[PDB]
Amino acid sequence: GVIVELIDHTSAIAAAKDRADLVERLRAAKARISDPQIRVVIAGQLKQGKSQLLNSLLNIPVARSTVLATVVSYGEQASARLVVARPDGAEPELIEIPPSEVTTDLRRAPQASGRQVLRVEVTAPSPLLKGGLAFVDTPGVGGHGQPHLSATLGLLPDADAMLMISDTSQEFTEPEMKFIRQALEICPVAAIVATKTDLYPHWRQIVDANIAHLQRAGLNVPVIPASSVLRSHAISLNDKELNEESNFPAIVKFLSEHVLSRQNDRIRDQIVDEIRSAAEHLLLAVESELSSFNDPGERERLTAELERRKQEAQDALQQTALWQQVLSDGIADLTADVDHDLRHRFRIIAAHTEKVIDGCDPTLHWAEIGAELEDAVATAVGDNFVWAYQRAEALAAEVARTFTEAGLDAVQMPQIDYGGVLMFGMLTSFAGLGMFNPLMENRMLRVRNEAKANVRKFVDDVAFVVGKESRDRLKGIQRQLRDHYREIANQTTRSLNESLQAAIAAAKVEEAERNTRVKELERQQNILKQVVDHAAKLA
Repeated sequence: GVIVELIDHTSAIAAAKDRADLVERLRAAKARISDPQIRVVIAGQLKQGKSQLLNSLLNIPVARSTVLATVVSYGEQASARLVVARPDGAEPELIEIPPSEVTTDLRRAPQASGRQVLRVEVTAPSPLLKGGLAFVDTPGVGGHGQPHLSATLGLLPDADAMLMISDTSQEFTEPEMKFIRQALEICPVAAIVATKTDLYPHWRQIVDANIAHLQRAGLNVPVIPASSVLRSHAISLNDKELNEESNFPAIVKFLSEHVLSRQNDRIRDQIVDEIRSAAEHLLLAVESELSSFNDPGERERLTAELERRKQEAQDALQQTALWQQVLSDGIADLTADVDHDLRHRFRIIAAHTEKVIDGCDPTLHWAEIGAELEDAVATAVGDNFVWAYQRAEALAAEVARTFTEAGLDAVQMPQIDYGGVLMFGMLTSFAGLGMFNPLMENRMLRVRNEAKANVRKFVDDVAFVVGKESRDRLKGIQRQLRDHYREIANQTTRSLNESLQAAIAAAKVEEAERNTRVKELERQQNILKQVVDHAAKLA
């Protein structure tokens, strides 16, 4: 549309002036708006009907039972790739894979060569996904041998929305409620889908009750009833009649009005700012040369200024640069603080459990004791992760201000006279739910004491496991932010060095060909300004 033409124009200008850095930047911006990747996470516990919901939604059997996070996005032809982790927070690796593989256990897909597979990304030719919606199927959780529901939080920082699937067999359990509040801390745009309305006749009150609950508990989430079963019948008989009846259109409007529409506005704004910034980088050299022509007596101040801003832009690429110091020290600090937070939470949990143990015959309540512990530990991991996420955002925010405070992105004339692979995946704590089940005054003492001891290592082992991922995660964040600002510093360094020589080369021209040169600089200047002002307000 207008933006494409705008991008098109600007890019053309950047290429004739040999600004290869701006063209690629504009190439990335253009790529962002056609493949927006608007990720919507489909969450919820075991047996609630999530996968059937996704299949009924997209009309395609790509979804499945699943053991690995699966991202479904638009592609004319079916295709699939594995997102494979690299050590020490390095950028994950994409590995194409034949579609026949998605059906079974890529957790240890041979192509992965023993590395941890974070997720699978597959394509599907569903008219629903063309606009840029991408659905993240989550593995089975809440069951024996499965992750806790809070493990789903690891998918949300990179998500734009969440659909919380909760079936209508009974009202919300406490774990569902704690998870919803935690999820909203990271991903505010969310909705509850009350599934299986077709199977349970009293489904109605439960939705209202749950709805009550949220308001009473302060959780702002809309509830959308639905039946995947009716939808499936609907495809078959070509009956719209059933579709209003399935209430699936209600799911789409929320996806349209609260997810797709909200995010599209946000994508256009960042791309217009990208166009404006690129144009202004080009304008700097144009107006610097103009000043050198039209105002010869200020060449000293013009060049002295430009030289200063260039060095500062170059020093910003230094190990010692304040923004990089703040970043490096902040990540190191946050890493230690996050581990400290977790172990504080776990210690509180372990202490409670040990008291519980000394209060009964652990051998007569071991299943319930184990269950409470696994839930408490997994929830603490969730609370720790949310806290860590909030602190990382605050740190990232501080580094941006620090960068900005140095004028390392400023390209106005002096007045005189992440496109890489994301690292999001499931959280990890314990091997699985229901899997911690380890081996008169004397019997009781021996038994009670051993359980606790078993409990404290279990708690310690998880802290160990969680801490490594926390560490590599922060390293990944450090890498992404560093790459971002070194790129900007290089562009700014570049734009300032062109402006400097352009001002020098203009002072060597003679009277005969200055006026000819200026006129074309004003034509050029006017064009960028038209572009800048012209696209600045399509905000």
